[PDB]
Amino acid sequence: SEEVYIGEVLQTLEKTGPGGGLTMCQVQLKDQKRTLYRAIMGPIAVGDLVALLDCEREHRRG
Amino acid sequence: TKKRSNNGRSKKNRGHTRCVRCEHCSAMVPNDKAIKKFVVRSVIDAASLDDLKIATIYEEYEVPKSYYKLNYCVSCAVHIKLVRVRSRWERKIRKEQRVSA
Amino acid sequence: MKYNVYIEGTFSGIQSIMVEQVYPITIKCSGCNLVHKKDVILSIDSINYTDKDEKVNLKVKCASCTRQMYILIKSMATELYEEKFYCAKKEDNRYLASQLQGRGCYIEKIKDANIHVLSEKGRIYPDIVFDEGYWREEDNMNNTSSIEDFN
Amino acid sequence: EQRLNFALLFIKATKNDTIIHATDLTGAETLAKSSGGSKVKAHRDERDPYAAMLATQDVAAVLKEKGYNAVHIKIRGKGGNQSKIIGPGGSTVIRTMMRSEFKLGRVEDVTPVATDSTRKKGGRRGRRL
Amino acid sequence: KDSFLKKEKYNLRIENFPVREVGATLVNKQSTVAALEKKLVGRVFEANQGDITTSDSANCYRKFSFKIDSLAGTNAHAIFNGMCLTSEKIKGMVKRGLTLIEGVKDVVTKEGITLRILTIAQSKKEKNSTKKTAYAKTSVVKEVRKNIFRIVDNELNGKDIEQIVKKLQMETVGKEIEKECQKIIPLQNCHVLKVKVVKRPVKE
RNA sequence: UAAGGAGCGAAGGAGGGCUAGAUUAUUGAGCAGCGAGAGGUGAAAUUUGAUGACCUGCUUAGGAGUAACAGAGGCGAAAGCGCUAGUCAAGAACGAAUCCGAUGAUCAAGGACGUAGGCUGGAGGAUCGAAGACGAUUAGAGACCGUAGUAGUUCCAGCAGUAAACGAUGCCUACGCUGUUGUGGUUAUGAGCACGGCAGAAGAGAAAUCUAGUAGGGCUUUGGGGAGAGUACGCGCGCAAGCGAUAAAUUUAAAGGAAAUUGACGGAAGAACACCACAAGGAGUGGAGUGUGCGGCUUAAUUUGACUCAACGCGGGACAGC
Ligand SMILES: [Zn+2]
Repeated sequence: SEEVYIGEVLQTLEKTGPGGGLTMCQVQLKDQKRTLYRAIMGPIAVGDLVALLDCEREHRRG
Repeated sequence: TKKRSNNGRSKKNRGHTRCVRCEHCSAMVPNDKAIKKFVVRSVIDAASLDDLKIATIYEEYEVPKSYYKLNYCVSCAVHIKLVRVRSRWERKIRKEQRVSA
Repeated sequence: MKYNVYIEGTFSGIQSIMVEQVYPITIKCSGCNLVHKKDVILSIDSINYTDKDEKVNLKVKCASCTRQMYILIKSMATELYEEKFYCAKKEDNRYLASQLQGRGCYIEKIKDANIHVLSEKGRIYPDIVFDEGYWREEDNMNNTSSIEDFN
Repeated sequence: EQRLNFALLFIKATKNDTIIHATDLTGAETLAKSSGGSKVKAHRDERDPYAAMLATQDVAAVLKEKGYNAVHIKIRGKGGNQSKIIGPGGSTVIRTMMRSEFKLGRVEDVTPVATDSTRKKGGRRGRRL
Repeated sequence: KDSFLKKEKYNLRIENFPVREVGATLVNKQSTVAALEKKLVGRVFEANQGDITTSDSANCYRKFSFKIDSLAGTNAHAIFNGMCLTSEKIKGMVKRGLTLIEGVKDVVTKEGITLRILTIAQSKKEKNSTKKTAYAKTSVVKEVRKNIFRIVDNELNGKDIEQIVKKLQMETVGKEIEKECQKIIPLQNCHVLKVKVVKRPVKE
């Protein structure tokens, strides 16, 4: 079923993964206090909006 | 020719010392010569703490840690890259390494 | 992993079944569980080596996890007919053609095998083709050779 | 609503294999049991995080049938005079049990340490490779 | 043939704690009370102090052990069988640059049970001091250990089990040791580490 | 006497012998639960399991060991010594207005101790494991790896006498720069005495470095270019294994002799870089027929160079004659 959370990217940190495909990012959710750390794989600009399937799964390494 | 002033070991003012066994190959190595490594590892991985917060029955929970001291012989320490070959002036520098997790 | 290649069916008028030790196979990597994108030809005459100099009939690198996969054919043939054809070993109601030994992979499917029949009258039928699991031939002396329910 | 009906879960995690085994609180009655080697084919995969995860699901299913809801976890490596680090796979059994519905009680490391010990295998030189 | 269907649950009950009932155990169904006694009696379980009390979440470092003793209807009654600190506590306590002090002693209850007790303490580094280590001299360690034994003898010897269990709950022995031995040297982490039942008297 | 021995006071240490106890762990048996695999590796096979393994309970029986704390920390003549109480002798250092008075240094001969492995007799036998036997790998493995397995590994009474028994630096006794950090006593609290570690300096040395500075202080061991040779004959010890001590003939211009310098090499380690590298993306080649070059075979002749990148529509090599 189509659960979704929309989150705003505030910072990018590190090019990451084999071949440097991913970017570590900090994201704040739009309607909750939660702020997460996540890896994202496309090109990303600060102030982008991204759609998450989970509000909890995290990349603690930051 | 003599490569190190301390013969590569920490024994002074003694005849003989206890042996210990290498973690990687079980070889005997003298305690005062063995390469030592300290570990403090959480029982639960960082990628699960966000599930733990909804799984636990308690109001708050502190994850248990696990503690280890590991010993290595020269060959294993070099091969596993705990230590590396260094230049004639670098050999003399002594500094404490980090505790692993 | 070890896999025995049996030829199963109802055999009439057949002295021996002979099998080309050339198998089009589907392989799955035992590391990442991904199926290889194409079938691979496993042949007894293909000579390859592991990274430890062991002879194998197939060496394939998994495209996803880069792991090496190896397969060796052990012919279970009791004899070579005309020095060319591997006579499958008769076992009760079936024929044991070969044993495939996989390392780093699973064999998921054998697609086809080229089969030759030696009749009880000493006639060879090369490269027999099954229609819906059936094969039948008659000689000039009205002797029938047949395979039914081929698997 | 319902009270928490608890079982014990024991986990062994070596370099070679992983064993998972549920019991009553007394340890004297067995409810369900599995291993990494039960589900996988190749011998090199019996320690695999994946094989551990498959094997955990079967155990979780049988417990849900027998009507259990909550679990205490006691986890170990081989110990004695051998290796005393928890092997790969051990920490994926626990995360899997949490994706299934089960409530987690308490976790404890119960590896058998020796105050001093009998002589280890391998001779004075050790394995050469 | 689903043998699981043919099993009887019984509830475990305990005494001298705030929580009376702690769980339930299975057995195959049997015809004769003598068989059920021989099957259930002799079993053992363990419980964390934090589960059998209402208490500060800090007190989770200790476990109590109980042995099944008697059957009445739905209920099995169980008796005190020992105490133990959790592995995380023992391993986390030891630190480099300090001395450990350790002791073993045997005591007798008024009920006739004999108990063996293990005890631990650690030296402490004083403030306004600049030396890297705070080891204790070997002769001084013998003074502390001598004192510990008279404290344990005074607190626990010739008492009832109902009295012992509450002393263990409230951690009175640790507290007494830190008070009494401060004159010899400063100490920290004083605890009863393990309690083990050695002999139970032949009784009916 | 900042020479020695005897003695007094308070204290310190894994120094040694004996007596009585201890928390776990590894194996083995008994019984109970469960119903299919366990073990081992880089990857696998020997091997073991429905006579119920593995894993989880409760009982027991043995014989070793003292984890973490634990260190450029302590003790001992060296070899060596790490759980807790009690007991028995002697020693080192320190404090100080105790006693005797040259009793001392070093040492052929002679005597006592000496890790481990070995030997003679008794006790015992958990774990580990020479020999021996298998499974794999290899051209071959008798080896390395895995399964298993005996003498030994432990104790008491003895024999033996060797180690890279090394800080590769003899023992007493002197004269000698600074800073820092330990251990045990004592203190006018300023410091000392004994036993150490570390970092410079100055001198020294072929250098590396410094137990190596200064010097006709005393006494013992010991070397004299490589080899043959720590071998032969004789002798002394030992149950044996062997050990101690020690030659000639013959050969040869240097000696894998010492340390330091530059290259070449390695199956090392560490940083960098690049679609003629890769990762994420496009078009193909490898399969068919034909065109063309290379090897092989044939022929009277099928003329010939070139072989990893950096040989093979390459030798301006599309040959009817040229
Ligand atoms: Zn090693």
